[PDB]
Amino acid sequence: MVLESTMVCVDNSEYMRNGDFLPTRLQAQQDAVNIVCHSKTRSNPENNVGLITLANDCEVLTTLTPDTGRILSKLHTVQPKGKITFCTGIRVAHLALKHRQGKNHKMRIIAFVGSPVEDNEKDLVKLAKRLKKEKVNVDIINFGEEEVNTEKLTAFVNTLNGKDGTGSHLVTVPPGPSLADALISSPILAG
Amino acid sequence: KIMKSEVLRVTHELQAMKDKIKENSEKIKVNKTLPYLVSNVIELLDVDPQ
Amino acid sequence: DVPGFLQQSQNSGPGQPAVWHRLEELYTKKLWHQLTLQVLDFVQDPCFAQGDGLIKLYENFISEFEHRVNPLSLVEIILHVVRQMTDPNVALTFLEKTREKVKSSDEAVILCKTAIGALKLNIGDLQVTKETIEDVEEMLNNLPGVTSVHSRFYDLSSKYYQTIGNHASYYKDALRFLGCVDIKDLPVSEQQERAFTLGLAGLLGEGVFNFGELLMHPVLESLRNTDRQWLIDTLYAFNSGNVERFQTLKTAWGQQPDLAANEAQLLRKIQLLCLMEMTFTRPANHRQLTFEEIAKSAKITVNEVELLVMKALSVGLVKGSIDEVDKRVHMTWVQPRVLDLQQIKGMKDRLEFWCTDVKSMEMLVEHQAHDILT
Amino acid sequence: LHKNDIAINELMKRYCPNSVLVIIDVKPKDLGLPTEAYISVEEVHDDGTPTSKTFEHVTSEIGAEEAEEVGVEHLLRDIKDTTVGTLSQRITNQV
Repeated sequence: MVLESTMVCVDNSEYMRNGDFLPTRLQAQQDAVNIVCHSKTRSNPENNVGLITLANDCEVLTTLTPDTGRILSKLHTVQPKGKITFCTGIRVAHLALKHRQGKNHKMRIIAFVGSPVEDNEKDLVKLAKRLKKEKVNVDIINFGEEEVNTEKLTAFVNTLNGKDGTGSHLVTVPPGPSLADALISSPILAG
Repeated sequence: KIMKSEVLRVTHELQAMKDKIKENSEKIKVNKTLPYLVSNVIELLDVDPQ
Repeated sequence: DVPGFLQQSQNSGPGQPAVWHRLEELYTKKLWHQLTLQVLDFVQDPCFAQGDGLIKLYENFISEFEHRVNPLSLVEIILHVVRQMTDPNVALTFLEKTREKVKSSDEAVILCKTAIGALKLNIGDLQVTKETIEDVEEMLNNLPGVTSVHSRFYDLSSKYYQTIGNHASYYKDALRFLGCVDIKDLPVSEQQERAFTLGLAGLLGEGVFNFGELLMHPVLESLRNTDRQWLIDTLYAFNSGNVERFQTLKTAWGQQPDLAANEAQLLRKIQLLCLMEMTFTRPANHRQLTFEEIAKSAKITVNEVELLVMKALSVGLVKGSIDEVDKRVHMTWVQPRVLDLQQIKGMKDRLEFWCTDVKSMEMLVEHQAHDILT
Repeated sequence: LHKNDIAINELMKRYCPNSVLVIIDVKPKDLGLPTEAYISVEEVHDDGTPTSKTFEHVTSEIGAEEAEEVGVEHLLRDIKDTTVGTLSQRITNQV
């Protein structure tokens, strides 16, 4: 089947409980993690899935393991503190990819971004140059917005996305009362 | 019901305890299998000065 | 009430629609965090305090049933409600209502009891307010040492410093206020009185012997350059030693209120500084001295030097016991506690001398000792 | 001692009890005792600085209870015991 590692980064800021969008969509994207981990489990149950947030003091909630039975429990107690942290959020997983058991598992990291990015374009091109340098599949998922959705993040992805053939895809969700599961399951990354 | 949403984590910890007691409770059968001899017991209360 | 809020929201004063445009846009967008930031922007602006009585109750209710944003903003805006209304009767029901409303998610009880005690620190009650202040400092001694809540605790120690009962605690918390300052963003025009009553409070502080901790930090000597140097001069003289009595006499009579009764105790405090400096000036070369230097530097008679050294031993900063027959002054361990540069250079001299002497003895003994014994 | 050690030690402060810290050397060229016990406790500072994690030096001793003394003594066969007298005293008094 498919031998690859899955890393998800979820936001724990207070920007995920606003009443305009879904009613505390944290549970909705939790169900998204549930359907992508159970979908990858149905495709290849040997894939390991890690859990970590993007707070100031990043903490590895669950080590990369195919057993999601305790991951379901670890998805709770999100500790809604902090706002956003991007640099050590990338470096806390993309550098931790070397601690996986199976060396044959490809590198794939996703992230749920629910807060505006605090890093300037220089950090976007330095981190994009680092990720394109080490050649890691990066899927950017941006939930919620305050300013325009993609102004510098467009060039961030275009400069970050190498190997145009069957490479990485960008997930941009527009506002709407519909669920996010079917909207993020539309690209080829899900399934 | 937002304050009562933390009970799920407690129930997950308790069912995790029920999932983890099977090993340390399982060694009871191999450690407490058979007393090989018989020994008389005489009760005598002692004092240490928990 | 959302369709019913547009009427009183749109209709406002002449300049209010400037913030009511983005306020109603963020209100229709239902962004509770941006709405909260706009509320803090409206309260932070110097409003006329005339037509805001409606938005205080409206945003009070919205902050009550929103149950999303940190209710500390509600604490601040309700401090502006009790500050604008000046009604302490309903303040207990409002703050208690916030206590009943705020669930057990974040430890905000320190700021809740801080606001309650702060509002109760008026002439109505003092003792129970001091007790609940001790409860505030007693509750949370954990890792969140942001010290901002403890800086408001320093404000409560200032309203407690309004009482002449205890001056020592305001200096102990005033060291924490000395160490918790981040930048000069807060008004310097207030820092004039902050350093004024901070210097006077440090002088009147009877729970400390040296003043070098206050003057040692560069933020106060850097924030006192604008102020008149009549206090910096007497703080440097009180720190580095008072060899004359004319300047300390003119500044001893310069501050008229509350300094007459404390003047004698301040003399009993500064009479030890000449002792610690006279015993730490000469580290070696016949440290033994006589009462002539004490009586000469303190312009006191020979009959009171025994009570002077008896008080010096009663304070506990010195352990000196003299086995003399004819009047002599032998001293012991003492702490400078402020600074000494000639003792830093002399520390390098005597330290390097000790090191090269130990090295000389090591090479001398080990030189032939290693060759004959190994 | 790097700055990140407060975050590394903070995990075992949350999950585990108060953790002791030991700094050693990668090369055994230091003549001093390689082990230094640093307790992870927060102390109040007089200058007014905010309360932070402080590593106070706790004294340590290197001893073996029953078997490691025998194993070390057999594996070395070069070190000497206490041997009060001339050599063990004069070596300390020289070096």
